[PDB]
Amino acid sequence: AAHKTLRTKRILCKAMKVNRPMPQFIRQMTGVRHIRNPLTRHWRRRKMNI
Amino acid sequence: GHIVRAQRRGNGSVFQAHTHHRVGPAKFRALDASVISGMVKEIIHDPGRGAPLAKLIYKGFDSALVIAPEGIHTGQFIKCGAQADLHIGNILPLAQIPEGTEICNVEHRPGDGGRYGRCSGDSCRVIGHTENYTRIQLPSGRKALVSNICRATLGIVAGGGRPEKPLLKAGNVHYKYKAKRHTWPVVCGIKMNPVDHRHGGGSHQHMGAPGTVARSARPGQKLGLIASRRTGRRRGT
Amino acid sequence: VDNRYTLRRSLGFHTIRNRVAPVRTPGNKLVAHYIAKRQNGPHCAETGKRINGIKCVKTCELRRMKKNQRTVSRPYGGVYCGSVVKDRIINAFMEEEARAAQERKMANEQKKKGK
Amino acid sequence: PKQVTTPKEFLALAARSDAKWVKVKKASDDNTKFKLRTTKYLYTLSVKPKFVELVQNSIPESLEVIVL
Amino acid sequence: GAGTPSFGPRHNKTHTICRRCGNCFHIQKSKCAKCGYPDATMRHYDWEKKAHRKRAQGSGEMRHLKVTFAKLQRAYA
RNA sequence: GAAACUCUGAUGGAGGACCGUACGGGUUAUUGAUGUGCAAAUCAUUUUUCUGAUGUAGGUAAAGGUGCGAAAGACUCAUCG
RNA sequence: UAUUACAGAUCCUAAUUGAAGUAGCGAUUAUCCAGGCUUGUAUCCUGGGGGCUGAUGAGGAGUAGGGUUUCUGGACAACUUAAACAGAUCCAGAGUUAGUCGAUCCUAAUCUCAAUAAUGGGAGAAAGGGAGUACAGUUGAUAUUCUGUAACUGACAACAGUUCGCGGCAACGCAUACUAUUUUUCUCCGCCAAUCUUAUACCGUUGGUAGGGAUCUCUUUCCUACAUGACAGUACUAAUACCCAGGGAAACUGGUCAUCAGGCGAACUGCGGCGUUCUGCUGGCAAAACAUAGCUGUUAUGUCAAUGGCUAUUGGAUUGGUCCAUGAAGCGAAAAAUAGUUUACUGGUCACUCGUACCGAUAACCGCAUCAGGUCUUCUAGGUAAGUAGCCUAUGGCCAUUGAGGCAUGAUAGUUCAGGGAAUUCGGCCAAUUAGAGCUGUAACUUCGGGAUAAAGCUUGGCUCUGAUGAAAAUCAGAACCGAUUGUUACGCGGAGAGCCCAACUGUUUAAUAAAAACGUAGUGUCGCGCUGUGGUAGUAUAGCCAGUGAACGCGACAUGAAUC
RNA sequence: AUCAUGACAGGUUAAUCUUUGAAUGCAAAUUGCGCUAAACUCGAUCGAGAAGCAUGGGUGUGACAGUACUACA
Repeated sequence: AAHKTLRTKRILCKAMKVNRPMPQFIRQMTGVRHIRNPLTRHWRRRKMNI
Repeated sequence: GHIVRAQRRGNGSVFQAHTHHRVGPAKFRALDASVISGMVKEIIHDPGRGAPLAKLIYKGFDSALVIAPEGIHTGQFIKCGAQADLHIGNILPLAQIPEGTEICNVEHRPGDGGRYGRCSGDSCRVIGHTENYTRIQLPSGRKALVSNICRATLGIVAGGGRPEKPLLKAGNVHYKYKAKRHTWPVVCGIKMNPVDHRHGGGSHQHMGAPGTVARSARPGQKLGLIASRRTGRRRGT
Repeated sequence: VDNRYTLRRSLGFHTIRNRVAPVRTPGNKLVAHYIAKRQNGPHCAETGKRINGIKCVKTCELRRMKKNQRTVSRPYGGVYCGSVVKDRIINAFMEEEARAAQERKMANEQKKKGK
Repeated sequence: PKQVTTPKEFLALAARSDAKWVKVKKASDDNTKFKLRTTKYLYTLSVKPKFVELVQNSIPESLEVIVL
Repeated sequence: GAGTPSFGPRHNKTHTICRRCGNCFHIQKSKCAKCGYPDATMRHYDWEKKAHRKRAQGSGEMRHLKVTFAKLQRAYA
């Protein structure tokens, strides 16, 4: 960046909208506990390698 | 052992000719049946080759990068053909020319391009006319039957006496082989370890083995003096 | 004062196309303005000299100019300058005149056999 | 943005059916500038206060005139 | 020498995303190391029988193929 | 000065000339500091080079009994007889 | 009937001790006082001191890479070697606007298919080529992208008005088509050195007016401000290049910093021709922007006049030197010639696609990490000085760094040490001395170029003047007088000489114990081969690749290693 | 949504079937660069979308090339 391609930009979009906390209502629905979002990361710690 | 620097020139990755600024392949026009006049548009210098080239125009204008005899000038009229007269410039077949005279860029086969006697300050001499095969002496000493129909430029090639002046500095030879190809600088075989070269190894630097090898000797093994029917100081003869 | 100024275009390096000059704005602010390229313009074949009566601008913006200012009026107007055209007239006359007089000569010489 | 010397040539440029407005504007040395807008260019006309009164009348009636 | 200081100028990318694999497509050599694109056949060897069955059928959706298993249950039961 | 030429001063700006800058290229010495490091090769002072056989970037070529090597068995992703 | 009994295998996996509240909390300028917000701040913010960075800056901006780190609001379980309301952390939302900047289009090194009824097609550069944009304003984050204002380029349409080729002896000027072929030009090209000159910055002599700072005394003072974009025009001043008309040159003349130029036509004259630069005057343009003064959004005045650079950088001009080195291609554009077909020229609509935030090492990249490492480039102020050195300071950015108290010993980085002066030690290792400039003065030996800054002496400040050279506000020389004999004052800057060995020399080398006498080199020599060949490579396709866009003054194979004898 | 005009996490079959991939209009680290008789569908004769267009080989159909063979001129 800048000067990213479009299909590069498509991946970086999907990588940041997927990065969030898990919703509250799944724990209320299924009753499971201790499920983490796997595709959470931090930009500084883990690099994507894409 | 490893593969030796003599063998590694074949595979041809870094050992290719540096052919970027070279202006074109130096040859005659194709044969195509008398006499045809041709103006020297200009004489230019191409990299690698020590001789000049002279770009002719056989006006359409058909071009031909012919290698340059000495005493050619710009807007001289060169005359390729049989019935063209003798000047330094003109391109005659070997039927027509007198014996005992110096010629340049002589062809082996007719209609070829030009083969023997091309580098700066060289010339094939003509011995004598048999019948079909005009016998000529090449710059080395060797003598060659060549057919009378095939063509040759008249006179000696330009740029003569370039090795008369030595190159004082390693830098001058760096710029010499930049135009040509990578083959320099040379590390000597004794200096290298045994795996790298045949002559290498030992506590004290020395060759050890006879250092003079057959035509039958293999790739990897042909290093040093190949099939040397004499050695040492060529005193007389 | 601080009179230092950024490059505006996103190319960083100092190539021939990316060259700048500092300029005062209306607003008292120094700023990069980019240099358009130099043009040599039409030299001649033979000798290699500058012809007169034409600007060295780009040949693309030479099209936008008037057909007047693209050329010089003579035969071989753009390509050849003046004295080289004089020489071409003199040679191409007397090459053809000698060849025409050769046809007069070979007409006149062969008539001596009849008389 | 070109300048135009002659007051006669200005009135030829005014009556082209290109021009959207003229702007009257006071200047230094007690002059004034009539800035004719065209689609391509902006034709300015500097004048002295002798012939200032006549030129405004000269301008076509249809064209809008914005005073400053 | 060969450690921390020489890690500094490591900014170029040897491999790039591959179209068929989507994973290690060699830019200079232009081949997907993992799948062999663009060779028409897809890369696998019997020495990597472990790594192959991560890629091979079953791993993905099987949209057309799962309904053709399900027919053959009904016909023989 | 008989001549062939050669004395003085300026002009000129040649050279893999010299001194010497750097967030340049190298890495001599203190066998200094550190050695539970800032660092799986660093830091300080000193030293070498600085228009070139120069440095450097991107693209591109050469692949494992091969490659490449101004040659140390060097280097080929902290790995190499 | 068996996956059947454990203390050991530097055993395997999982958890946990002592050491131990110990080692240690580094590197980076420096913190202090009063307020604000709070249960709670040296730390988060405000104000005021004191400091640092000191134009290759922790300044303003970009490639490659990272990928939301950008912005606003709320939050402190954890992290940011203590603290924390702070944060590049956590949570919730929001943000990247283009016909003109890039990509797209062209080819380079190079790679890959196809045909051989062929003479190629395609890929390959966000630093090469490449048509066209500027200013001002605005947001919490976007701007050459948005708004306002002014340009410009291309393509596709009709339509209105002009026009059916002339000027100059000449250089050339002015209003003229299209298709094709061929030819030429622009695009278009190494490195180094010198002179001249716009623009920008900076320093200057002359004044001036606006505001602010300073004041025991002195200073008609000190600081800030004094500005105009792309684009379009046509005056005469005056340049150098080149060409034209007249002119017709040795008593050779003209000319540069330098080489030089001329009967293949010099000086010289034309209110010559033409290209590129220049000065002035406008348009754009004061309506904007900025600074004062006053009124509640806007009204006032003002942004002025003169003229140098011995300073630097950039663009350009005029030239020279250097090479066994001669320093891209293609798309595209115009011109000309020769055919043929002809009337032409000037003056509404639309402009697709994708990138655009922020960092760019100083905590946003690579090193497992907010690592004293490493990694390409850009704009570059004043003084001192030869200076892009070191040292100090405006603009800009900052206090990055746990605090409170002690000070013996020791480690480490530093100044200084009576008398002696290498006695220390494997060894003058280390440190000290020397040093800049001006004027003297310089040996043996030498390949006559060097040695040489050889060595060895002297002078250097401050203040008041005088003179010379320039245009010139600069720089150089000389003399008085002055006091702690001292002065390249800090900062920065060789200790030197005399023998012997090795390698001639500039250069290269064991990334991470060896930079050397090793490697290299020029120079010298030997051997092979005249293309159906020679030295390789390559592998089943009778594939074609390297030297070879080559030809013995060459290509390949070795050995010695400048010169002298 | 309830004695049905039939709830939905049920199970089949058929539609619809984004960018890709053998990937196939030519390419590709690019949302790059093409082509088309009618019909289709909006769009008001003429634009656009929709849908077409790969290589290799088989049988048929057509066209071109040849001083290849032969007859009649």
